[PDB]
Amino acid sequence: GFKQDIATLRGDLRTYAQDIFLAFLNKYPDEKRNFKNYVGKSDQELKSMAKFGDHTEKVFNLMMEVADRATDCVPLASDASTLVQMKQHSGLTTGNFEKLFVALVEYMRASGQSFDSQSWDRFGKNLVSALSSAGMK
Ligand code: FDE
Ligand SMILES: O=[N+]([O-])c1ccc(O)cc1
Repeated sequence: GFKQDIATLRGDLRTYAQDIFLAFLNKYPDEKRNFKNYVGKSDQELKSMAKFGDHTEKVFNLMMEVADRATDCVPLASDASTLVQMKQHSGLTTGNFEKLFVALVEYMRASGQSFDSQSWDRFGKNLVSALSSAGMK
């Protein structure tokens, strides 16, 4: 289930973080707008960019803690509050989270592994909704 999925992603987090984030950028190429230095690079080059590898693991480090503190795929309102505030997110929509979660779900569904894809769908939908209540456009 969802709890074992957090343990699975954490056991190889930098490769899952990178492969899921690349799935996202490849599904939603216009999403590179928010990351201008990622444009004009393949997946093998992005992996070679220090901040790509660092930022994508740190995103995933956070997402996995929020997942871990969730109950029944419902994040802590305190965790949506932290996210909306961030600093980087000054410019960021719930749309961009929904997109990342559509990418994450398809990646899970397409893998040979027993990921609880429906739970991740639920989680993203619920994180979006909590970000929308904590004051994200
Ligand atoms: C679209 C999108 C989505 C997202 C999501 C997310 C989640 C879930 C979580 C997160 C977190 C974060 N962010 Fe985040 N995000 C985004 C975006 C971004 C950007 C653009 C930035 C800046 C950096 C770079 O990469 O360049 C960030 C960013 C970020 C960070 C750090 C890095 C810096 O800036 O310094 C962190 C930790 N973000 N995030
Ligand atoms: O997954 N994410 O939201 C990310 C991943 C990498 C990055 O540089 C910024 C945001």
